[PDB]
Amino acid sequence: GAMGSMERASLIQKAKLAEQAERYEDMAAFMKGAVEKGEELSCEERNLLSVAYKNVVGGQRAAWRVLSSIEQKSNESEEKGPEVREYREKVETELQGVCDTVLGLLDSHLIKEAGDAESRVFYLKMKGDYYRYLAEVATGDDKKRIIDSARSAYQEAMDISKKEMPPTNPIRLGLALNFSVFHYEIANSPEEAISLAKTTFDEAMADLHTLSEDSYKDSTLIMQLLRDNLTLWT
Amino acid sequence: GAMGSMERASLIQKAKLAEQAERYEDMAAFMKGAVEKGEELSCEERNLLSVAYKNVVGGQRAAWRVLSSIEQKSNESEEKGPEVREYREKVETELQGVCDTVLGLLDSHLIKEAGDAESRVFYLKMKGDYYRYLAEVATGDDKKRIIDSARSAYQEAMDISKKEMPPTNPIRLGLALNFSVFHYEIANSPEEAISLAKTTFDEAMADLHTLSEDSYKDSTLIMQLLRDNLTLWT
Amino acid sequence: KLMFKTEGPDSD
Amino acid sequence: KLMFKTEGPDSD
Ligand SMILES: N=C(N)c1cc(-c2ccccc2)c(-c2cncn2CCN)s1
Ligand SMILES: N=C(N)c1cc(-c2ccccc2)c(-c2cncn2CCN)s1
Ligand SMILES: [Cl-]
Ligand SMILES: [Cl-]
Ligand SMILES: [Mg+2]
Ligand SMILES: [Mg+2]
Ligand SMILES: [Mg+2]
Ligand SMILES: [Mg+2]
Repeated sequence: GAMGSMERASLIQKAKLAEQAERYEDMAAFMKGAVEKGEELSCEERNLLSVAYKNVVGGQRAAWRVLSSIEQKSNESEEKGPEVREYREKVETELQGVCDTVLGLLDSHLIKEAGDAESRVFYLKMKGDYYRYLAEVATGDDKKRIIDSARSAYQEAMDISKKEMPPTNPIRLGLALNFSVFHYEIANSPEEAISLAKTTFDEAMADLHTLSEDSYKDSTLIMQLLRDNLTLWT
Repeated sequence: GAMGSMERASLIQKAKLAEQAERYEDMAAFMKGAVEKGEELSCEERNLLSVAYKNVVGGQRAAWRVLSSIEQKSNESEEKGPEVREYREKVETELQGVCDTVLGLLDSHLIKEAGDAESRVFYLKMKGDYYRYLAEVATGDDKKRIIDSARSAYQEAMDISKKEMPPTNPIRLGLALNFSVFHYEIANSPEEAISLAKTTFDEAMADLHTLSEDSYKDSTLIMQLLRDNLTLWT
Repeated sequence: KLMFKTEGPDSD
Repeated sequence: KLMFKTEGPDSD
């Protein structure tokens, strides 16, 4: 909408400037505008899109958790009125709106035009991630369907990644990391989470010998996140 | 405007929640709504107002400085088009808008109803501060008038504080700190800045003996900021 | 809440 | 830019 009059290249340039300035709401708006130009995104551009919205939704998630914790303590004492619930609901609605925006970009029309594994897996992982963030705050009759939407997106991404990417591929590794966290604390499947993280780590370890020094650093960074979680889980 | 239907007490409560959640834009909007109820603010409420807008404008100032530095380097190479200037201008305009909002609250009608030294000095200091933030980005035919507006507000606050507050009073100390920075880098009066910081520090030191343990901690915290600056300046 | 590691900026 | 100490949250 509001970025319709700005050149695609100018939007990308300004997204990079916004990142440097830690202006992530601006960065996300610029990248939404770039997506809405209708052209596919390059690897760099996909990462600008993801970094922008991850920073925006991350602030909302952290705020939601603070408010939810206060709300639970208040229930559970002394009654303080409706304000804690109201304000948690306000932040929650804003968070859901950001997730809906990202999911809308993926559905119109990033995923359907993504044919290469590195783009298609990236976007399907994002779809799983933003349904997962919706699941984190879901409590009603749609929670099961939200969880299954996350699961379905992650599973399609996993199936493609295992067929089309080596086990050290950083996109594949980050997908497996996030799907394992989905299992652990959204699907209440901690054993599946542990199995996935262990198998992913071990198969990546065995493929490191094929990599350059730089690719080795990329892959081992994400492998360490799998290990971090396994240490907390076992 | 948009907070007109919410109770004053609910706005204050939600400002405190927003602070805990690090949602400073929300915190500022809640406190603007509370100010617009027309009643005077308590000490706690004044501090909620100031903390909220200080956090908002602080993010804008930091972003503006990043973009201004990139812009200067670009002038100063290879010509990159209008985008750096445009985006710096965007952030600058947003920053000026926040400053204008705060100044508008002070002028309608916080300052004119503030009769006690602790409220009047607090608000006049804020007026100096937000004209100072406008001065940081000012380049045109109004820069001198913006600087003089900051100076005038700080000077009225100083005159009241010296007559009505002890030299260790934390409001008085923070005013002197900020006015000294105004002198150093807005008014290009480094010697005035150094003199003010030194005199303020020394007169506070000589009054510490009158204070409780808790007031001593409050005052020495700000005294250390004066010392920090003097160490960089001398 | 204890948050586990996920991909990308740890922005929450 | 080198920023000097001013009162309150160091939010920039
Ligand atoms: N602006 C950002 N945050 C990013 C930009 C890029 C990127 C991607 C391709 C080409 C040029 C830059 C990122 C990236 C994602 N996978 C690897 N890379 C490179 C660095 N490791 S991340
Ligand atoms: N919510 C915040 N950030 C603040 C609240 C208060 C405050 C002020 C008066 C009464 C109760 C709380 C602040 C304050 C400012 N001068 C001293 N104080 C107290 C703590 N030192 S600051
Ligand atoms: Cl609310
Ligand atoms: Cl712009
Ligand atoms: Mg809700
Ligand atoms: Mg067992
Ligand atoms: Mg301008
Ligand atoms: Mg000399």
